[PDB]
Amino acid sequence: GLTYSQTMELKDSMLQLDPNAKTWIDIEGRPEDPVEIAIYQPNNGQYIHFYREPTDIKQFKQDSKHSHGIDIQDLFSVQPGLTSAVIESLPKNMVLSCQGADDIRKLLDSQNRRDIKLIDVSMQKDDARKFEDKIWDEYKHLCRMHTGIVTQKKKRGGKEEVTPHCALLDCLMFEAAVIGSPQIPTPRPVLSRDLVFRTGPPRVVL
Ligand SMILES: [Ca+2]
Ligand SMILES: [Zn+2]
Repeated sequence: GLTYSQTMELKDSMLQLDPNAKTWIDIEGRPEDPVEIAIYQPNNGQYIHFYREPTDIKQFKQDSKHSHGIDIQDLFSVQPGLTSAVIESLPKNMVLSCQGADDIRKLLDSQNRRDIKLIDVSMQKDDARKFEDKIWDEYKHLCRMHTGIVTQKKKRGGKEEVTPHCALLDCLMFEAAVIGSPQIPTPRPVLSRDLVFRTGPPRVVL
């Protein structure tokens, strides 16, 4: 799990969030086995974003192919235990905005955070992604984990290749849809990379 200095840094980093500010939350993966979480405050730009290795490899392969496009191999070096640690430290009675609340509600309740309230902004699914292309054009550098091809079924038949779903860029584009343009304030990560990923192997000497 997390060490001591680590945990204290995580808690300090999160205090950078304004407990009364508008805050989006989005996850990828099922709520019992999430693989990517983002918590984003558009007014000040601050976001908490991290990953988790799945326990169910089979369901993970389907989500990779039909939702997030993450390669399981790229999750082998994430820091364990962040999901429970972050959820435990969220401010009391915080009000979070989301696009579809049912799975997030289950995740939060599973961690005994029934005090956190959810506002389902309830945009139609295409409207919610109006600014998808613009947000990837501008912010792709903020998450490079979505490497695989993603296809989804259309209701009225057939399938199509779509842009992969990223918890972070989904928050950014949902804010863009609400404000009617991609001109959100500059987003900035609150977590250091060393809290998100295990220390990598030593660099190759080139
Ligand atoms: Ca999403
Ligand atoms: Zn992502």
